[PDB]
Amino acid sequence: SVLAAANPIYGRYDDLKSPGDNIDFQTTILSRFDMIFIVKDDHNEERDISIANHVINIHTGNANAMQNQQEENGSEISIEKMKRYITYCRLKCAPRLSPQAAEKLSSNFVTIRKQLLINELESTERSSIPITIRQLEAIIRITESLAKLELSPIAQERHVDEAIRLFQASTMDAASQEIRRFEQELKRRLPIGWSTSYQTLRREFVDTQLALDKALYALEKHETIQLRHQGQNIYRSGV
Amino acid sequence: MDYIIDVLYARKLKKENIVLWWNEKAPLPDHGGIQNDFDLNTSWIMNDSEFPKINNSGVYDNVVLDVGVDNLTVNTILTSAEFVHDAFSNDALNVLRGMLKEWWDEALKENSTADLLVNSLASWVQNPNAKLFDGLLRYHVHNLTKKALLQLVNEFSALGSTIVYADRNQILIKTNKYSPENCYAYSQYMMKAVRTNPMFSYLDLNIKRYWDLLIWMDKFNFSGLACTAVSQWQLKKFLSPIYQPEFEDWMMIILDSMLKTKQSYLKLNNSLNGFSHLFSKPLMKRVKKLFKNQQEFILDPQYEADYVIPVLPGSHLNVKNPLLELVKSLCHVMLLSKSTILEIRTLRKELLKIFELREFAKVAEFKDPSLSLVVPDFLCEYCFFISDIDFCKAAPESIFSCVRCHKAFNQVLLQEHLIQKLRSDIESYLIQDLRCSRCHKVKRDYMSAHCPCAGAWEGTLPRESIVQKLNVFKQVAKYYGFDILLSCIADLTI
Amino acid sequence: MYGDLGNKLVLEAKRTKQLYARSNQDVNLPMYHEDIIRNILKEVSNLRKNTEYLKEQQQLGMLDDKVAKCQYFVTLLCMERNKRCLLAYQRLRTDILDSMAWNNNGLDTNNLSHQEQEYLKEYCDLITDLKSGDLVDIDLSGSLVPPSDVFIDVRVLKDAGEIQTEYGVFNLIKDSQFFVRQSDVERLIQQGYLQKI
Amino acid sequence: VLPVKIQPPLLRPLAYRVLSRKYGLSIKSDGLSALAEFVGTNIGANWRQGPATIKFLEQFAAVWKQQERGLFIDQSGVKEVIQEMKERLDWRDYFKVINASQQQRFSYNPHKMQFIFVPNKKQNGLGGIAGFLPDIEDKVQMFLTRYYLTNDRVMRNENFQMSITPIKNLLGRDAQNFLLLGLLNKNFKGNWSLEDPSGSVEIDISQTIPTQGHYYVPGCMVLVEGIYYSVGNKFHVTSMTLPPGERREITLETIGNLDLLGIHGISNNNFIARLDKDLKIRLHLLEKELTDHKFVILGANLFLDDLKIMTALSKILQKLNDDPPTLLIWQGSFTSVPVFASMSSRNISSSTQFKNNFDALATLLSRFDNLTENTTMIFIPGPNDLWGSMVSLGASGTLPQDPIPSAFTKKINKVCKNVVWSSNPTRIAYLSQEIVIFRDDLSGRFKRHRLEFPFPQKVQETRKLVKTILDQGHLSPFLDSLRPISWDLDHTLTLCPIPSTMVLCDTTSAQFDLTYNGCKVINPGSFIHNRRARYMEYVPSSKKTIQEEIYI
Amino acid sequence: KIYPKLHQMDMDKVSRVYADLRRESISTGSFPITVRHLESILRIAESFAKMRLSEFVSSYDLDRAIKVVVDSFVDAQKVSVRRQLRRSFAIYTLGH
Ligand SMILES: [Zn+2]
Ligand SMILES: [Zn+2]
Repeated sequence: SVLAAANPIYGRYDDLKSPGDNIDFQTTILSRFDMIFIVKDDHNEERDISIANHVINIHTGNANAMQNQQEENGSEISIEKMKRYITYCRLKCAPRLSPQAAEKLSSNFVTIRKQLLINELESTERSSIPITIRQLEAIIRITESLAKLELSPIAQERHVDEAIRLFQASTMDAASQEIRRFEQELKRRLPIGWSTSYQTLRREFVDTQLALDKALYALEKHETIQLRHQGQNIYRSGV
Repeated sequence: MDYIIDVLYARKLKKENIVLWWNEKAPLPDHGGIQNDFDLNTSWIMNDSEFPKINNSGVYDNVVLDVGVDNLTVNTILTSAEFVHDAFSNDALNVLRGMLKEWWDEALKENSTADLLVNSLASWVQNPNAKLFDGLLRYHVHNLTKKALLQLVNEFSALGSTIVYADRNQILIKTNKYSPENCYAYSQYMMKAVRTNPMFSYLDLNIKRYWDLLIWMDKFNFSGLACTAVSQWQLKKFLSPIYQPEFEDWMMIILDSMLKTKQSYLKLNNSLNGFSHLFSKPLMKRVKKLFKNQQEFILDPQYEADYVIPVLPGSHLNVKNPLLELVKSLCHVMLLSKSTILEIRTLRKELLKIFELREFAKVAEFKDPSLSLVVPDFLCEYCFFISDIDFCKAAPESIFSCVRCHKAFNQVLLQEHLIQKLRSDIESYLIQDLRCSRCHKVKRDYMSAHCPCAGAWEGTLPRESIVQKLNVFKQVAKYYGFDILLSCIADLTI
Repeated sequence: MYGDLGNKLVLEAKRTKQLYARSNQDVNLPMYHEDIIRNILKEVSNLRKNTEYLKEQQQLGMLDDKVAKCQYFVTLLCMERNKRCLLAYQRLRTDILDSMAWNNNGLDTNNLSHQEQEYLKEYCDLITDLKSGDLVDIDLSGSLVPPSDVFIDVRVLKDAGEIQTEYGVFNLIKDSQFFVRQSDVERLIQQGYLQKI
Repeated sequence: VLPVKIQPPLLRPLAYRVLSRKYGLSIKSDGLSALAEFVGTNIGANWRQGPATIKFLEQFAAVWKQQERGLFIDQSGVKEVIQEMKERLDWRDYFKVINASQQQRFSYNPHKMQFIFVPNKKQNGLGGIAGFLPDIEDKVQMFLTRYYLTNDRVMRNENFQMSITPIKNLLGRDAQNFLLLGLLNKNFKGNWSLEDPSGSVEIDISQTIPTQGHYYVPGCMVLVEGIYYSVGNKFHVTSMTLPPGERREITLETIGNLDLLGIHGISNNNFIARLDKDLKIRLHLLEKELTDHKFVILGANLFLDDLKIMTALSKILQKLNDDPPTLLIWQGSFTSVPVFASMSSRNISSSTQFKNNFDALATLLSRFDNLTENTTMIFIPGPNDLWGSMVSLGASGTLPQDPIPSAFTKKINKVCKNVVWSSNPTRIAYLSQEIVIFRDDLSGRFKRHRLEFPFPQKVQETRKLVKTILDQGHLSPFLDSLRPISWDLDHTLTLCPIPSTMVLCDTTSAQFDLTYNGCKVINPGSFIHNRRARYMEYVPSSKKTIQEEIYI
Repeated sequence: KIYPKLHQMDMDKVSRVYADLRRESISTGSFPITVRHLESILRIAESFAKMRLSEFVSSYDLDRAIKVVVDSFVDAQKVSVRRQLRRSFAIYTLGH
């Protein structure tokens, strides 16, 4: 196993810049990682307060007792016992996928491939973070490892759900990252506090055509619009 | 009078060839059968009412104009001006505009009936018993009223002033001026300059008070000199009885010191710089003596009733040291002074040292002792006055009687509005959209187990907030003895 | 092929056998494989439909003295195999349930089939019928380690208050210790309240 | 019996030699004192006087095995043995009403293909306020449970055991025939769509042929055959149908014959109650024995604030006092207007007016003695009743609707010997017949929202209703964005073991008493219609349904 | 010889200092406040207690450490915002 740690180009991730400019690594080496995490300082004040209280509890030496209580409570295990347990799992078990797990994984592969295709069209360039058939095998290995914890001789639907969730939380999240006329049209034609049902906006804009969903993503990130009611109602919530 | 408005509107609607949504049997508009079905837009339209009321807390040595407003709704309907699916029908709106202009002109020509009618319109646009009631019309008028209040604030601020507070009945305005006698001219110029803009042609702009010096954190918690000094504090009500007089005393001392400093600075020529120095050392000596006395007497049956903390509506929190609650309250009021944060902060440090509490200790931080329970848009039919009433932060007299006139509100009407608010919030909980907990996209599908970005779904109204709302409802019901509301609360669990 | 689901089920049988055999306690037996069993029973029903189809077509007569004989014999053997696999699985779980009955219940229920639950009830009723009949002077459900000591020290591992015995009491104070006749406390050692020897 | 001649230190060896030495049950001291005086107060004479002592101790031990009150005796346990000795059929022991909030919640586990019990956390005590509120987790599981029950019911039908492919299996399997099962969405983009736990797909209906005996409203579970086309990511629908309903016996026997009501016993998380076959048969024979029992159903929209209603009703109840019903279902919107927060204090307020109406009604019931002391009253709210009306203003709303509040029941509760103010989807658990009652005016909603496909009347438009409801297996097929459900309580609207009878009350359809899949569904659609009072007499011991009318 | 312990810690003060430093450091070009700076406050307070040969860190050591770190952050800012930021941060540091 290769566990690697790196900073982006420009050191801090530089969010408004393209990922293809922020990421040094070629798509060849990137594809060899089952999970790519892009880690960012969220700067959220509640989180920062929480981290500050935690880190103070580290430096004060409170954490020495806290970890021991957590271990004796059975909510945590030690370095030594975990080391032996990883060895035992690596020597006892090597699970297969059930047929149901196999189908869910296969359909998930075509789903994420479609997402990458449309994103490459929307950004009109090949993505730096890739999704390839090697990355299906990444989700397969993760599924098997998740079953390998409990020494289950087969992986099951639940393990595939967690494997898919982890891949979505890591490699997809790494991959995930004229309209100016249409947005001011929507601002003109939907005043504050009222709702346009989405499909009518789609018909009107088409009747003038993919600029619609870019406009909605921008206006939803801002306070001006709120996608109420299962996304059916475009609500001019803010300015 | 709403019924007379119904028939008289129905005439001009059919005369303009609109299909009429008169409903005899039920409040909801007869749109055909569709009116009987739940709808997320319709339920939002019925459940929603809150003005985005502005409240810029602080200290103000400039004179502050306490501007009353009335005929705001009428002004919006007169001065107002498919793709939009909860906008009221623009044809019917144009009829209501022209008809309201007709009634208003006849009121200007001193038709008592037309005058009474235009006064009563504010009831009819809200009243569900109106034969031509429509939630879309109520909401269209309401959000236009909201936009108009924001534009009125824009107009006053565009004329160089600054808004302390604003709602649908009242605006408090910082003038960038220092003397009331200097400004009895300029204030009338200012208000005229607003009303002469066409957007506000019909407003009852009325300068109800002149504040020489103002301390303000919300309309239930302020003090100031008026042109003479008044003090009112929902803060005070939560201090144990021994300390409520003590709070008022030090508030008068604070006002006195601020005024001495203002007039001193003006004789020498944000003027509040150094006001703490006139009373800080007496206050510390006093607090030390009180702390000694509390150690002597808090446990004593001779005195404990004066240390017992009051149970009250919206009583937010448990508290262990009532003297510390007084000190927290005083320090918070003084920390409103944006000009002078440092001197107050250093004094606050030297006070908390008496308890050996650290300057930033979580216990020493001031959290508001009161939880709001606002019933939006209550109607005083005796004077057609629309007011939000807060059952916790308002005093009891302002709950059981109107503020502008002083007719009493009917008890059962009052309890019914609380039950309507309660059930509206329970429904708003059950009909909420779910939001992704790490990317804030809305849940659009019906059977996903989590968002495609791997984030778990969470409520847009988290369950904890609604538990807290039901808790303040039970508190209000117990305190005022609202038997109907209390039995409704009982029937939820049981 | 028709034997495979039986092989999966008896590999399950072998793994649960090892699970039970590795420890001194009664390990809680794993979940009843309803899904594999239903797949086998549906497979048996299909094999029955094939025998029905063939015994119909022996009226039509195609090479039946050998060919129908062979098709019938093979599908019959597939059904015998599937019966053997099903009965091997069920007999093992029966054996483990009988063991648990004598060890505890004759003195985790979700993992049993309803037939197995009511079977375990009936078998406990049988054990109690034996020790309640003749031979009653021997507690037939008692231990099979020979009595080495008549008096033993026992440390109270969990609290249970004052209880009477044949001619006295024990107050089961937490972390108290008795010196006592083993025959007067054996039930509590089995029930996990007393620790030593 | 003689005076007590016992002391516990003397009875101790015998109590031990039975309970402990035979059965391992432990003699805790307080339970021993209670046991000793129980023995003494039945035997009287001393423990040495013959086998009756050991017989009595054995009877105690056997009853202890019946009550299963643990490894140690106690005074409360001795009291339990005494009560079980007092118990050493009456139909009132089995007839009961189950409100929506009082029903045993069962979640459906798809992997285990069976129900599992969930405690109602109002029981937990921490729910003394806001115990009733659901969790967000209930919302995400709400439609999943409907689908899993529907899918499981589909797989049991003989026609399928081609077979369903979950929607997510389609993706990339271009230009190929498939059978789907799915929730009929309308996507936010506007297109019609199906959804599955695995995913969703947009559909084209422009060439489809539905089967004709059904409605096809949004949110309805529909079996769908079609061709998937990846080029537009469409699914072109050949034909559409509602998944086949399942007869009550078949459902019950294949879920494992659970008691989902407490008609035989209450469940725990460690103990799912079983619908014991012999007791079921005994109750069924008693059910056929009680020829005389009759349930009388009044029509919907019984507005108590109209004198014509009250006059008609006075005449009806005067008939019923001659020969009281077993049971009398009142239902549906007891006021003409919905009762909501008043806008003015001059008139008598809305809530007070509603209270006055139940005062007037209690005045009527006072005159009818036989009725008041021999019936069971059941009240079922409708759209105009009190706390639902507050927020809905008489429209449809949060569906598992609460009973009318106890502040307004009081005079009724005084005059009547038996009353149950019950949820709108209330249930009656009669001897063996589970009987759902529901007051909704469905037929208008179905015809108002039915999918309009491209490409006698009164009988047909009610066959369609009941076939839709029972094939869909669930009283509210509509999306929660068209009829919101309290997420915790959606299990009450599900009908999964199809009820024995259903009073599916509806004011926008004709009266009927249809049967489908053995379920007898009746509708006394409206109390006052065509200048007649209308009410209906369901006869449980024969399942006849004699409609009745009074001219007024 | 000397290894000062943290004790009696003004956890809320250091937490508010770090939270405000993080918030105001969102300015794109500013000195990039990070968790290692939070630990730096503690290292600096320990060094000041070391200068006193004191095996416990007093409030004076921690307050001087906060003053150093906040001044180091404030000093790095452009003149367009430095007065406003110094005024805002003064509550943590000019109390000493
Ligand atoms: Zn008034
Ligand atoms: Zn998300």
